[PDB]
Amino acid sequence: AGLLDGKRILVSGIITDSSIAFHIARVAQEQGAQLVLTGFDRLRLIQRITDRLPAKAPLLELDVQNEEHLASLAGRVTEAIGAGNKLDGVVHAIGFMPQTGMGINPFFDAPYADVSKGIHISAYSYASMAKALLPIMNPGGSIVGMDFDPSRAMPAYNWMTVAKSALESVNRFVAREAGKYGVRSNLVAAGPIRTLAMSAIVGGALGEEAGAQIQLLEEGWDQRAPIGWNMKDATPVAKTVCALLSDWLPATTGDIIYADGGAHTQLL
Amino acid sequence: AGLLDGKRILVSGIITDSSIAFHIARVAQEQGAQLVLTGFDRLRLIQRITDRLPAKAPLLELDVQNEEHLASLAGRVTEAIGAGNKLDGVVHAIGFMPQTGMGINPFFDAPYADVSKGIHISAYSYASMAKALLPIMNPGGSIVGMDFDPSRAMPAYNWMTVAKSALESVNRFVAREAGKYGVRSNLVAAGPIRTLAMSAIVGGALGEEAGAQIQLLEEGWDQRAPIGWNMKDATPVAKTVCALLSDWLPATTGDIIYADGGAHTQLL
Amino acid sequence: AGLLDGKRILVSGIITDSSIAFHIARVAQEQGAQLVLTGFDRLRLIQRITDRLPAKAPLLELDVQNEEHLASLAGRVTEAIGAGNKLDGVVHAIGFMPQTGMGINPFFDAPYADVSKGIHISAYSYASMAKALLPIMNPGGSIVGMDFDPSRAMPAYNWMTVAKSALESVNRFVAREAGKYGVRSNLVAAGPIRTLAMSAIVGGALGEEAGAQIQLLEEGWDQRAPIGWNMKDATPVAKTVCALLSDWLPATTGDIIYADGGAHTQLL
Amino acid sequence: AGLLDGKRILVSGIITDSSIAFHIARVAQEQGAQLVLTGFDRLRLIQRITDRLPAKAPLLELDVQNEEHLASLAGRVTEAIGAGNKLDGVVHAIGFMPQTGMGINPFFDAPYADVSKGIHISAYSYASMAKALLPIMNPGGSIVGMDFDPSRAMPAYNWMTVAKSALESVNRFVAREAGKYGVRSNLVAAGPIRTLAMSAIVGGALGEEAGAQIQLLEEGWDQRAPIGWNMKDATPVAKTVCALLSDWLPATTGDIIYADGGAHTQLL
Ligand SMILES: NC(=O)c1c[n+]([C@@H]2O[C@H](COP(=O)([O-])OP(=O)(O)OC[C@H]3O[C@@H](n4cnc5c(N)ncnc54)[C@H](O)[C@@H]3O)[C@@H](O)[C@H]2O)ccc1C(=O)c1ccncc1
Ligand SMILES: NC(=O)c1c[n+]([C@@H]2O[C@H](COP(=O)([O-])OP(=O)(O)OC[C@H]3O[C@@H](n4cnc5c(N)ncnc54)[C@H](O)[C@@H]3O)[C@@H](O)[C@H]2O)ccc1C(=O)c1ccncc1
Ligand SMILES: NC(=O)c1c[n+]([C@@H]2O[C@H](COP(=O)([O-])OP(=O)(O)OC[C@H]3O[C@@H](n4cnc5c(N)ncnc54)[C@H](O)[C@@H]3O)[C@@H](O)[C@H]2O)ccc1C(=O)c1ccncc1
Ligand SMILES: NC(=O)c1c[n+]([C@@H]2O[C@H](COP(=O)([O-])OP(=O)(O)OC[C@H]3O[C@@H](n4cnc5c(N)ncnc54)[C@H](O)[C@@H]3O)[C@@H](O)[C@H]2O)ccc1C(=O)c1ccncc1
Repeated sequence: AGLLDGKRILVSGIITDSSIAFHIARVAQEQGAQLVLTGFDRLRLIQRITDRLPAKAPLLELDVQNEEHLASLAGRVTEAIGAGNKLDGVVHAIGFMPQTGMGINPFFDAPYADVSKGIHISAYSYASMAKALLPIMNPGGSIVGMDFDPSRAMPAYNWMTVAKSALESVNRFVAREAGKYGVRSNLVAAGPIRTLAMSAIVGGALGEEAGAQIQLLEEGWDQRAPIGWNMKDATPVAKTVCALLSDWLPATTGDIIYADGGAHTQLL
Repeated sequence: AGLLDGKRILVSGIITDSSIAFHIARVAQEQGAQLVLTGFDRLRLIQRITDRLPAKAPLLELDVQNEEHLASLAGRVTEAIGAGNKLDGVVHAIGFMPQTGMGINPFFDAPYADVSKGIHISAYSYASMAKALLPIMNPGGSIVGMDFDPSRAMPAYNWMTVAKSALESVNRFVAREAGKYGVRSNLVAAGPIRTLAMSAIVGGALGEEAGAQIQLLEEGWDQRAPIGWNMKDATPVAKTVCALLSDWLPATTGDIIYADGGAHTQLL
Repeated sequence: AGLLDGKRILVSGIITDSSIAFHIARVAQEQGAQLVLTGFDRLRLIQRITDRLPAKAPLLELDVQNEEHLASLAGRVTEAIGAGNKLDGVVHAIGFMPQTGMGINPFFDAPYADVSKGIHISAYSYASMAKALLPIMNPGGSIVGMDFDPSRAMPAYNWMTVAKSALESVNRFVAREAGKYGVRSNLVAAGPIRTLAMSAIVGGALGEEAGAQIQLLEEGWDQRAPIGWNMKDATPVAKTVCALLSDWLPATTGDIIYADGGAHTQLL
Repeated sequence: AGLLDGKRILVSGIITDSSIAFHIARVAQEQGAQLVLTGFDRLRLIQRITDRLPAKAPLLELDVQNEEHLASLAGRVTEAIGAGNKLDGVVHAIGFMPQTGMGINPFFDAPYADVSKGIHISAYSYASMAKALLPIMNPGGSIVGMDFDPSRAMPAYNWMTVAKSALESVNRFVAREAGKYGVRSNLVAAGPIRTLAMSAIVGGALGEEAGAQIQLLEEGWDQRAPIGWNMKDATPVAKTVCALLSDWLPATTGDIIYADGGAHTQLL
């Protein structure tokens, strides 16, 4: 086969071996992609984690709140992949919201400065990364960001859901710019995945009530999904991101693909 | 009749006699409401404008980015309406986005600090105001915010559309808190209205292309609306906000009512 | 007050004193409307039930599957309200699906003839009634149909949910025709209401599983609704239909207003 | 590569060499799929057309309005693919609406019998085919139907848009049944494609106004699509259907993938 054979793809967002971006990177290399990775603050830890990927991949530092990192990103990537080559895919899998904007801290008590940091990292940065990278992307390219369905409110996720609503809207504008380069921009809305942090939260890290509510949310997800949902398995989400990075959804942009077991299409 | 007879309603957002909140205030007083107004920076100008309203209404200063204004808002309103009385309605009609986030300035060139100010004023503040005012609202009360449909991208509005997407998501969370007080929270998504600023923009204030595009957007709106759309008339939008402030939509919250001529329900 | 003062409104759909149309008629007369009622097969029973309405209202027979009834409807209504007068409002509150299309009978086992009857009565008829009545409606008029949110599948409702999906689509086309008359067309999506039939179904009339599932659906509705949901009280739904029949939502058509406690805006 | 290597896929809907199902079949064979085709009435013509496909494929007759064809379909397919083998994919690409339900014939003038035939063929049949075929489908299988976005009304398509709204709702119920077999069910919402019939319609076959409106609809589609839209090329739509038939979107069901150039995500 080789779904992504020959494609050069930048993958951001790996922080632990349970990160959804770690599985996206693994599956993309299994599929023939040549990768460049970006990591945020603990580069030594990230390098050690990505050593377990099937193939080597250069790791570049990128703090999306750092204008300088962003301004120099395209030059560093070109250096990593070689003059004359461009990227075919970009994976944005970054997100963050201060504790005051999630959990049991009341929705009305999150200070704007925390919300703003969260929106900067989780939403604005999708536009930041596309701005930095489209100049070095090939026609037929694909930009994919990680989302979760924020069309209805829900317990605990609070401001992070607002940040996803902003992100879905940013994606539709990025598609307009990306289109001028022959590039698609889309998001994958995933079901809940037991990442290290999510496990910490279910385990009570942000208050017992938030944990109980997240837990309830996960069970209802598998019940509602007509094909079921396994929160411990990120592979189905990684495969979907690879589908969008491939040439097999060439007429979809500014769009959202739901890799959630079909749960969002069922009331109960 | 007297649709809002006896209700005490706070109305924010009046800046000129063409402000949508000026018409909402006028219609609400025609309907029997007793109002309290809040204004942002030019209080002398706002007082002079609101002198033309059918009845008197106390004017309080409120800069939604000022924590102190917000912290003292409930006490000032109680003083204006009298100890022992509470509000039955709150109208949020505030919005703003720096020029870099709208117009012909490229979407990718808006700095985050500008976007963040815009989201603070246009979205977060809906939660700020509800936080400040629910403690002084009566069961059966109603909070209404001004929106425009951001479900699809569009030219020129750029980051302001992202700010509406965030606002619609904030509204669904505010409904959850407001519900504990027996209060509803909803938004009215209006068609384009020729406010002073919008007229300035169509006239070229943010670049000729942005103006031409806004103009095209307005014409297509009236064509698509099965009952037509008159951008020079804010009355149909004011009436809709009054419908939500009344007791005649008592089972709708966390929701959006479209006062746009039905344009959003038609492709062409 | 008098929300509907002086308006002539046709109300279809009354079959028992627990029919949602019975409450819509009662509230509309409390609000000053002069009504004309249509009933389907048991006119003697319907007359006896509507005798309890606050005011008298002529009852006309109308089987929406009868072309002749439809062809003569406008003439009979004009006779009931008097030559030279026209209707200002029309309420469609009719729906039906054979048992094979609902309940525990498997979704795949409903024969098309049953589904087709159900869609004829529940969806096509909204266009049939508008076709018959727009010629005798005044500018500023309003047509309202009863809906329930079919955007996601759910247990038990099966083909009736498909019929609501068709109805919402018919409504957007009827708005286009109604607009030529200066008339609005909208639907009210209600939460579950304990009508006689729904009570029969919860009580097991279409299989124990369907009943258990409907029951579960109702409880979750009140839990999800930020202001709660009372399935035994149709008044909040009647008031919402009256809001659309009034002149207070004059810029909304081809649209759906949710009178469901805000449940559809919350995941959990 | 071989995206569909080894999969057995039934493809319905081929009537001319410009049929979207002809391209779906061609691309699926280019990708390694072994096909079985079904055709509706002119089997001699269909056989002659499919002779041009890259590989041979048995052709079975199937009139979805024929209960007998449906009742015997699974047995005929098993015979064509051999005892002990099951299908991995099913493509529903059938649709039809009598002329009275489309075109310049007024929306209110389509008789229910025509609408009902149209809904039978275009919507109910998606459930009919899944009912017939799930018993002979393998876990991990995929059912895909052709759709066009009916969320807003539009000129000319009239009742066919209502039939798509019904179909999208049927798909969400079929996903629930298909899930019990480990099978996904999804639709691809395509942009306008110049099929023989659509070309006939643009050319005036259903009235000059319908043609002018369809033409306007197509131009606006390419303008709105951030990556553009080529109505003469069905390949991008075929590739998307193959993506859903593959194992690369394994967590999506009861869903709709838009292969429309991203046009539905942009207002203008
Ligand atoms: N359950 C989940 O884990 C989940 C996660 N996502 C998204 O998937 C993406 C990856 O998250 P994950 O793998 O769960 O968590 P993660 O902690 O493994 O990694 C994401 C990255 O955030 C990156 N980071 C933070 N700040 C920066 C910065 N300033 N610059 C660069 N990088 C930064 C960080 O270093 C980390 O690598 C995010 O966009 C998530 O929101 C989408 C859907 C679901 C989800 O949250 C959900 C919620 C409610 N309903 C359904 C689904
Ligand atoms: N066309 C329009 O004018 C329009 C306006 N709205 C909303 O209606 C509301 C009122 O806007 P308007 O009447 O047009 O304009 P406006 O300039 O009259 O007034 C709004 C208020 O913003 C207030 N302001 C700014 N900063 C602050 C602050 N820090 N604290 C307190 N107040 C502040 C300001 O003083 C002013 O009174 C806003 O939420 C708008 O976004 C909603 C829909 C439409 C619209 O923009 C649109 C766009 C695209 N498609 C369809 C419709
Ligand atoms: N729970 C409910 O009772 C409910 C009802 N509605 C709609 O409200 C309307 C009235 O229904 P109801 O009051 O519950 O029941 P009903 O039995 O009182 O009356 C409706 C009418 O159907 C009329 N009828 C049947 N055939 C014909 C015909 N051929 N010609 C003329 N009239 C005919 C019949 O005579 C009866 O008067 C229908 O469109 C319903 O579908 C909308 C929402 C909810 C709902 O079903 C729901 C389901 C799932 N989630 C949320 C909400
Ligand atoms: N533009 C298009 O051609 C288009 C087509 N589709 C769908 O694609 C599918 C294939 O249509 P096509 O390839 O355009 O046309 P087609 O005429 O090539 O073929 C479809 C099949 O209908 C089959 N047929 C009719 N009755 C029966 C029956 N009783 N039993 C079995 N088969 C039957 C017929 O024999 C034919 O093979 C249908 O579901 C379409 O509605 C989806 C989207 C677009 C579209 O219509 C559109 C409209 C508005 N905005 C955007 C897109």
